[PDB]
Amino acid sequence: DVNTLTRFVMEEGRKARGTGELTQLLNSLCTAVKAISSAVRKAGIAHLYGIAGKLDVLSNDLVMNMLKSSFATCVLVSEEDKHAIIVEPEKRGKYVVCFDPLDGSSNIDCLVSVGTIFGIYRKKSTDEPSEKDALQPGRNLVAAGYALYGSATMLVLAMDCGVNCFMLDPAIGEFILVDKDVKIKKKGKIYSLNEGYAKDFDPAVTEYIQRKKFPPDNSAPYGARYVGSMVADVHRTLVYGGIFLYPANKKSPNGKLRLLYECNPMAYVMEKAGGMATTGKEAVLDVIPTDIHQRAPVILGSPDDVLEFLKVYEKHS
Amino acid sequence: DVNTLTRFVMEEGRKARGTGELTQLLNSLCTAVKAISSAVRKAGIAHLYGIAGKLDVLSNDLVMNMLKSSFATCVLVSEEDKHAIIVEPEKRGKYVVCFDPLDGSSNIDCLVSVGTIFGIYRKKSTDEPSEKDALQPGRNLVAAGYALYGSATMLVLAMDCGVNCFMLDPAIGEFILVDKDVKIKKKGKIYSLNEGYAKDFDPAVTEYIQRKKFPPDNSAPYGARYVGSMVADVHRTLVYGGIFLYPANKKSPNGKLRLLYECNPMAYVMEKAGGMATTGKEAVLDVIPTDIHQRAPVILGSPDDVLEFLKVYEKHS
Amino acid sequence: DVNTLTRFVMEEGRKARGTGELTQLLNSLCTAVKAISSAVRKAGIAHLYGIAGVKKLDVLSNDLVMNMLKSSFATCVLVSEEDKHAIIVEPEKRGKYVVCFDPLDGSSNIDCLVSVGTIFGIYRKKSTDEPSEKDALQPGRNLVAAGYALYGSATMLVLAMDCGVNCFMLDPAIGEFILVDKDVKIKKKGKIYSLNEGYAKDFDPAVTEYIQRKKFPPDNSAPYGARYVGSMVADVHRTLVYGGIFLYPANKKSPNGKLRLLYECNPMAYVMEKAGGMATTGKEAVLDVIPTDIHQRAPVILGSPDDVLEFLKVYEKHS
Amino acid sequence: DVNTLTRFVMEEGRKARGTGELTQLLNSLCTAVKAISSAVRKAGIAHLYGIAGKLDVLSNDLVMNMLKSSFATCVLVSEEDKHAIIVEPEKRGKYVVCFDPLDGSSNIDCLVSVGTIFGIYRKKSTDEPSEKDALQPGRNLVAAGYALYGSATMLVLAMDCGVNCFMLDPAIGEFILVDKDVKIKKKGKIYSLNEGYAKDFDPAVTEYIQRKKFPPDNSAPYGARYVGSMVADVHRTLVYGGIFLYPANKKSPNGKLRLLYECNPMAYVMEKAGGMATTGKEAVLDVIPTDIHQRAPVILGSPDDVLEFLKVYEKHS
Ligand SMILES: CC(C)Cc1ccc(S(=O)(=O)NC(=O)Nc2ncc(Br)s2)s1
Ligand SMILES: CC(C)Cc1ccc(S(=O)(=O)NC(=O)Nc2ncc(Br)s2)s1
Ligand SMILES: CC(C)Cc1ccc(S(=O)(=O)NC(=O)Nc2ncc(Br)s2)s1
Ligand SMILES: CC(C)Cc1ccc(S(=O)(=O)NC(=O)Nc2ncc(Br)s2)s1
Repeated sequence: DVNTLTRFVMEEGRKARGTGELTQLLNSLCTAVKAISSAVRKAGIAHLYGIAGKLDVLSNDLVMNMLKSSFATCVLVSEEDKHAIIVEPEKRGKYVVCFDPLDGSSNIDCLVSVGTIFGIYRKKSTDEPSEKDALQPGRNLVAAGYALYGSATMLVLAMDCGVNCFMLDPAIGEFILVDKDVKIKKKGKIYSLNEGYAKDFDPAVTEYIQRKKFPPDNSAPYGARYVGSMVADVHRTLVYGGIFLYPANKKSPNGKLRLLYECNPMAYVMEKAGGMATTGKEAVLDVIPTDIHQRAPVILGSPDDVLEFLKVYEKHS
Repeated sequence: DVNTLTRFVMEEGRKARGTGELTQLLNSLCTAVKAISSAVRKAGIAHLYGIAGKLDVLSNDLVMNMLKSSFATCVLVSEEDKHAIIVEPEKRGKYVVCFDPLDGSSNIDCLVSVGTIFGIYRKKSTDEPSEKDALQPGRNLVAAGYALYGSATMLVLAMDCGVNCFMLDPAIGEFILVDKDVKIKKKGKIYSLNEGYAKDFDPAVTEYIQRKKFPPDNSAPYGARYVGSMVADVHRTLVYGGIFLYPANKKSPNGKLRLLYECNPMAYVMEKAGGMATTGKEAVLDVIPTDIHQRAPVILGSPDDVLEFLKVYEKHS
Repeated sequence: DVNTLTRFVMEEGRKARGTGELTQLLNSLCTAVKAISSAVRKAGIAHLYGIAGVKKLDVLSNDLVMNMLKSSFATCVLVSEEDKHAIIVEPEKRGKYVVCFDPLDGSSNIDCLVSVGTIFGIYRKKSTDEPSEKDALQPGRNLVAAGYALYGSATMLVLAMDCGVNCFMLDPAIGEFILVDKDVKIKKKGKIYSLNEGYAKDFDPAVTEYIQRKKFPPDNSAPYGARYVGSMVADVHRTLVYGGIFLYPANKKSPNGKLRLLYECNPMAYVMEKAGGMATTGKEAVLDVIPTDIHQRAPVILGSPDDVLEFLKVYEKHS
Repeated sequence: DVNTLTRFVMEEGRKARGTGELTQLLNSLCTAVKAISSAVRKAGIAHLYGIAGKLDVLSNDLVMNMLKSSFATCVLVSEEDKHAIIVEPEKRGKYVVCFDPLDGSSNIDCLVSVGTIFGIYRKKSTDEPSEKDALQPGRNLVAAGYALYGSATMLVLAMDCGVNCFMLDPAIGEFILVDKDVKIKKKGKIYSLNEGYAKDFDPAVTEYIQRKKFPPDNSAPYGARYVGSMVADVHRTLVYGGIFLYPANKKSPNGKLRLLYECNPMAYVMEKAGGMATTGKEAVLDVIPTDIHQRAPVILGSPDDVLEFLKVYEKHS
């Protein structure tokens, strides 16, 4: 029998005997994603060029407004805003949302894939809502996932019940369930990082890459892929398996990607699909943050691939 | 004034005082591109999953059927067909079209960007149409380009007048002109190739890539990008500058990419934009082919970068 | 703040403390309405004419509505204009609601691109017996929600429940029904009457007089305008938006009318009453007729209350 | 073989050895019609109702701007404009267009069908464009037709070669040919007019309608249909046969519909499909206009029905 995003969430909600507040949140976010998808594919661009005589800003406004108006949220952190946004009292609900409304949009000039990344927490302290409420470790996530605006638009939703993939059918504006309860390959054959920082790599990263190009067990070398847009690179890793790396360099001594709305959501999806995500020193989901725009190094993907890198890391003390 | 692809081609055609066959061909090609785009974005997928109780094949059928019914073609070469297709006599016109209807479609499960690549020639003899009519050197091209089905759908068209970029507005089905007479940066800061196969690199490729990462002076090392879909990587090279390599090695003395409907159309776009495209031994556009599916190595992008690669390449000759 | 159909129905459901079964039903029906809309607007018709080198629209609409309702797990008996007998939902998918619907009303003239629509009425099963066709034989008084989708110049969903009538506009760029008209009410009296005057030779004597009063008013005031699309959902929706009267009455050749009581007359009667209008057969209220056959017919006269009352006065004068 | 509007017009135009100005015109008009359809079906209305925090006017702006920028027109007459619009000198071409950009839009609150009506003339002087260029009789039309925004969107185009019907496929923004060289039924079973104004009827209109309800030859009476949107009522008459009336009476001796951009294009379509269109006294296409906004009565449809009406009309002298 056919299933949609809304219907899947309502049945999981009735199964868990919840109040419906989370369903209202997710229904609002998906409405936002459909408007973002339509703008990213350039519907109406002809009016901007005079047929009748900014995208990361628009995306941020769409997500902010649909979440506020859902009556289900209280604190909102966005890549686009210097401080956390506190929802007004008459619209407050019980959830905290960290999001990147249009990740990769700096290179959208070349029509690279871009995406929306989100992670949802229950507000945990009873204090008055503040920026501190978004500083929970990723272990605390209630739901997280992403929308990828690639050759098609897909919504990946990870919850306690697992990971599920929904394809936007733009003819009816419905997210159709196409892949149920997905799991990542135990081991893949692709590695992904920006090798232009090879001069600054720590010795452990240098060796691990060398093992991928020149395998000691004369097996086939890995192929390399690096789009430069995290949502595209992570989703390929989920669908095909392998490993994705963004380690620290001289320009970025604490790493480059953001912990709250880039690293933690992707780590949650990976673990719910049976994968891994580490900083080298610890699991990403175990890092306790102190600043909402703080950075972290990340190595994630199929479990056999992340484990092999951790052994090389251990060799270099 | 706002401009569309159909309006622009009509103006160039009336300017050159042509008969209109080339305009009919390009109009039919664009109807195919819009139908491919609609299917690539998964319109109507809900009916496939039972709401009421092939993509590379379909792309090929769309381009093939729209070209045959244009009355403007006589020989059609496609990546999908072993032999050249000869249009039935009642529908023959004067142009030869070589095309890849859905390049990158092998990895379409991960929603990577995909594309359609085409190059259009004038039939040169009055003999009866045969496969030989497609064996012209790239220098002979009348028009070439690609459609990128990325975060948005864009059509890039190169002719004698230069390179122009058109954005598909899906709300009305029109290609809107957004970048006129584009030129590539004289020197860039990005190199693009599959470094996972470094074990097999030609020694000149090894040394050249090492100089991008480890500059002998004190300039900044280049960044790395590799989507793995030719249309996406080539379009980024056009927009941002730099270099793209799919070179020859000892295991593949002729490269991997196909000359007729991958290498030549892209070489043509680059040269019309003030860039370069070499095999290492000569310009891609000067190769005279002997087989419709023959392969060729290609190194293309900003001219200062391509010239610097040839200096290292010649050092190892 | 913006509001959508799903968001609006979730709030009324949370407010009334329901289990969610009705919300799943309506959300499933709304998905079916978007797929019908997409097909009615001829998306993909290029493929039927050979661009790369199937079913009738009323069959496909029936298949879409039937399939989404079954898969909602919210229904047990389904009556459709297209099926001779009531459909009894299999046990593993049964819920507590009975739905009577016309999946594509007016579709016989869809060759001229006239407006077409989907009509629906939803009941709660009343007996504890095993579900059967009898469960669909309730009077209109018992309806829980009813409405229609009009596939016109735009696609709109009109939903009537106890809280009133609300109008939602389909935004095809994102596939959402956007709330655009809240708590709608019909004018007390209008300026348009709607019926097929081509069959006047067979008119009841009372229908002849009332129409005569509309064209040639005894107090030489201004005549009414006449409009008749011939598609019930379009004529009834115009009656709601502009006011006036719609007639499909009984005569000597057809003493019971022509329109179907369960899935045409009753749902339109319910919408009208919730918006402050009237709907009669001439002898009794549409919503009070007790049916004996799921495909039985009934005459209908509906619209603005002053207009329907003036008709009843003429009908009674002719005994 | 599949055919589209732009491909069909180019083929007829090359067949006639024309310069391409009319094709550039009709292609530009077809871009405006697709933009009007998109707005009429309410695409993007969510942004109007605040998701991120006029229609007849937009239609006139779309048609005016696409026609001006086509370089194919010099004078434009619109239902929305008091005086003719004169195209500025650098954009002038040789054609005159009379149009109603959104007919029936006064009742768009109830979502009744609406449409666009157009008629195209070659201009008259070689001097300078002026209003007089739009004052030609319907016999002079080069092409005319309408777009119906009903349950689907259809463009009906009549030229010298006949009447052809194109269905807009919104998934690709292309007009598909679906009914070729259409001809009307010789006699129908439906009459169409506003009977609420019967108190004002001409005696012949009264007698003719009486014959439809109470036939003297005891045959079956006709049915009645009246949408109130001329494009919808006229299109039903073409597809099903019958008669459509908006006749003269004492209060409106010249009718209500507009001659230049409502009566003439529909009269042309009817005659090209083998039907008739009269004022009662003469053929609509033979009226010579003196004012761009002058009115005329119209009776059109199947020939046996119009002849039967004229017989009653002639009996009353
Ligand atoms: C954690 C995941 C497996 C999904 C979820 C768990 C809880 C929720 S919820 O708290 O939002 N509850 C509801 O939505 N209840 C409803 N009642 C009627 C309807 Br119709 S849905 S979603
Ligand atoms: C190669 C570039 C300079 C562009 C082109 C050159 C030639 C053509 S063409 O041969 O196709 N000619 C036409 O299209 N003529 C037309 N006449 C009326 C219309 Br309306 S279009 S396009
Ligand atoms: C009074 C009528 C106009 C509206 C209704 C009455 C009953 C229903 S219902 O049975 O469908 N209940 C729910 O849906 N509850 C929900 N819980 C969580 C979510 Br989220 S919605 S709607
Ligand atoms: C009268 C109707 C039956 C159709 C028409 C007749 C003439 C025209 S025309 O003046 O527009 N000529 C062209 O369009 N020529 C072209 N050459 C190349 C291209 Br490609 S189109 S349309």
